[PDB]
Amino acid sequence: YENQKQIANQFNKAISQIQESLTTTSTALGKLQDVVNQNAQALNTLVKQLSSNFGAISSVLNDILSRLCKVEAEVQIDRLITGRLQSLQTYVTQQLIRAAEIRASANLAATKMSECVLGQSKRVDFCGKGYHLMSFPQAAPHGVVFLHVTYVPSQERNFTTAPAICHEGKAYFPREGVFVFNGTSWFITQRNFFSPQIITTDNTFVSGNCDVVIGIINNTVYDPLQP
Amino acid sequence: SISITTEVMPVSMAKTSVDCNMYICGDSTECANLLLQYGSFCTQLNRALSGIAAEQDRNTREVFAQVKQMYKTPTLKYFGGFNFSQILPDPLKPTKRSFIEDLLFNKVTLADLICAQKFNGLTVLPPLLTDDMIAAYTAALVSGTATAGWTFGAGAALQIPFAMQMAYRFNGIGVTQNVLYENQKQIANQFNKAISQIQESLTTTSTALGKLQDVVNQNAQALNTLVKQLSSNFGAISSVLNDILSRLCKVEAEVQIDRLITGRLQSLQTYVTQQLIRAAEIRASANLAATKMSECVLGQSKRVDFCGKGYHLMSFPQAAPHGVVFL
Amino acid sequence: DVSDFTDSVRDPKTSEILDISPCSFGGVSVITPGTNASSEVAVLYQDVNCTDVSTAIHADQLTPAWRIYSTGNNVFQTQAGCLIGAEHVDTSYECDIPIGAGICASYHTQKSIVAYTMSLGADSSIAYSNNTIAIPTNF
Ligand SMILES: *[C@@H]1O[C@H](CO)[C@@H](O)[C@H](O)[C@H]1NC(C)=O
Ligand SMILES: *[C@@H]1O[C@H](CO)[C@@H](O)[C@H](O)[C@H]1NC(C)=O
Ligand SMILES: *[C@@H]1O[C@H](CO)[C@@H](O)[C@H](O)[C@H]1NC(C)=O
Ligand SMILES: *[C@@H]1O[C@H](CO)[C@@H](O)[C@H](O)[C@H]1NC(C)=O
Ligand SMILES: *[C@@H]1O[C@H](CO)[C@@H](O)[C@H](O)[C@H]1NC(C)=O
Ligand SMILES: *[C@@H]1O[C@H](CO)[C@@H](O)[C@H](O)[C@H]1NC(C)=O
Ligand SMILES: *[C@@H]1O[C@H](CO)[C@@H](O)[C@H](O)[C@H]1NC(C)=O
Ligand SMILES: *[C@@H]1O[C@H](CO)[C@@H](O)[C@H](O)[C@H]1NC(C)=O
Repeated sequence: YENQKQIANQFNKAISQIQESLTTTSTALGKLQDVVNQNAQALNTLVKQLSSNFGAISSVLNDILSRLCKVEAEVQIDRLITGRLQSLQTYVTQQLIRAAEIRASANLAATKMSECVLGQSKRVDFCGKGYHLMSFPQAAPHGVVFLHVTYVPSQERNFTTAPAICHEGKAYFPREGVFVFNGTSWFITQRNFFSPQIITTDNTFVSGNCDVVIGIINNTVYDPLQP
Repeated sequence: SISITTEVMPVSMAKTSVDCNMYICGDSTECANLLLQYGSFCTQLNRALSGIAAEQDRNTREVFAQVKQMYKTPTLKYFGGFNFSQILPDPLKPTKRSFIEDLLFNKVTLADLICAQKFNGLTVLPPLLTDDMIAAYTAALVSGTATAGWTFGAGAALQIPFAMQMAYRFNGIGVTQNVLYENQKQIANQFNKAISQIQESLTTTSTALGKLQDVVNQNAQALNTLVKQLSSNFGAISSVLNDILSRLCKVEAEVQIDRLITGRLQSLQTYVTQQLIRAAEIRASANLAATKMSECVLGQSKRVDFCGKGYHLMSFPQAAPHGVVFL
Repeated sequence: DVSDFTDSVRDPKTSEILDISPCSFGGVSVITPGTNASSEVAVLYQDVNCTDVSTAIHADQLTPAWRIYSTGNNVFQTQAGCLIGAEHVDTSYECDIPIGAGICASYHTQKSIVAYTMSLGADSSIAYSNNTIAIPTNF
């Protein structure tokens, strides 16, 4: 809510960049053309294989029947029949294997649509690079295209940190966050973003004395009391 | 208690190519002429085998190459009582692998049998990524995990001390931060003890890497079966192609040669079909290995029994012959 | 042999023993930029030691166009085999045409085919200290 319009501008800018990248000629959709090419090559190979004679006198079935007798023509025809049968068997076996691979890809696409479009996922790199926020589906020829939006941290800074502090012989641990040293005093921040807060009793909890923790520093803890 | 458990997953298999003309008709001109009548059958197996080889290279690359910069191993292998020396390369020893990787590379044995394959057109091509490159990738991943934590997977690396990283990883499983800091040295001792037990178990002779030897054995058996099947006559007068051409006339010799041609063609077709099915299984295993590396080495997972028995804290990759080993 | 291929034969005159072996060795690979840009190629003889390549190919009985790919100043020896027709360079780039065993080839700069060792990635180093942290400030 502090910087909503900056996030909106970045969203619009990234949509425009995606549009610009898709507009120019590229090979980003190369996985979808390779399906089309392979099926076309297989069917053309079946058409081309009909010109083999398979050891017979000719590949034309009507020339073996025009100059041969029944006993001697059946022997020549059976070779062509066997060759074409085993060619067609090779085609159907290759199609079955390719169909299995396509089915595995479609199962992954279905679970990705279920877990990243209808919700938010905490699995790492399942739906893009960064922390997943939300995602959009688009249709493509024989396929789907997912647009994932992600939060990317940037502009890192160095700080001096401590595991705990103790005030009066009682160790204080942070609830969510880490203790940091800006250079003057000690604050508590969240990990992903830098927003320093004053050390207070509500965002820390007490556990034991400060003689067992390795690397504990001494400091003061504000309490919301003293009116 | 802190327990370290190992998981072995295959990634790739051997890439092979077959010369059709020298497998079927070895140095015979007449058999070459009769083989051209069977049009566009030998060019259909080379395409499949080339696809398999490219798939193997893609499997290895897109499992192991997951970081966009390479991290130098630190000079100090002791991060707050945790001893990382057994899973990182040793500067003084001139090998470019860790100690556990050296144990892993000795428990799988990769090897007139190869010469007969070579003489009949059966060739095995080397992998694109050598073992030193994979060792460099795993060393970079372990160094980035030890020095940066969970942040370098989702972007640039952010430095954090190791104790604070373990504190966050205890928060992730429902235990507060103080439990780590009260008894940090006990946890460090248990970590070192479990690493030593893993080392001791890998040292002795066992069959923990049995899933990786079975890939090697099956490919060797298939190639030896192709070599052995050349001695069948397939119903012809002889299995030697040069004895049918020494005592028969053209019309009666082509009939005998065509049976051998058909038998060898269908034998080679059986080989390529079996290779395609085995390649599909290897690809599924490599996809699982890639998602396990993504979700358990670059982060922390809350899925039950996805990355071991217990509540997951962190994980380390190691290279193995044609595979990966997760701790 | 086990493949029903005769390998040793006795001379009917001198009663000596002679070994017959195939006059075709293993695989030959051709590396090409593509016949839309130029017409030169590189040739890889895998699993052949390049000291004795001319024995394995019998280049004495080939065309003179085949002899210029048998020896020269462009001889390189990789773990795959012997590569002839490409110039070795010491810099490392991204892989374009994967030869194998860590060696890739490309068409660089008048242009020529070059062979190099593939680059794993950018080199970076982060310092480990036990009392400092890095926190993002923007996104
Ligand atoms: C943080 O400190 C380390 C060590 O002092 C230094 O190498 C690094 O460049 C610093 N980074 C920033 C952003 O100041
Ligand atoms: C923390 O230190 C930074 C160092 O530049 C300073 O700008 C900031 O004002 C400090 N915060 C305080 C004093 O509350
Ligand atoms: C950090 O390391 C330095 C040098 O090794 C040491 O003097 C210091 O006590 C350490 N701080 C800890 C462990 O909190
Ligand atoms: C913080 O101050 C107290 C004063 O009672 C001292 O006992 C303790 O050692 C100090 N902690 C340090 C210097 O880390
Ligand atoms: C780490 O372990 C090795 C043996 O695995 C040992 O030689 C070395 O001293 C250890 N490092 C320590 C105790 O700092
Ligand atoms: C001919 O064959 C005989 C074998 O009986 C052999 O001893 C002899 O050397 C051969 N050559 C001549 C020139 O006789
Ligand atoms: C080539 O031969 C030399 C010795 O003649 C040997 O050291 C080297 O390993 C051989 N190369 C290959 C690739 O076998
Ligand atoms: C983050 O960087 C952008 C650069 O476009 C800048 O406009 C913005 O103010 C920065 N964020 C903060 C909180 O300063």
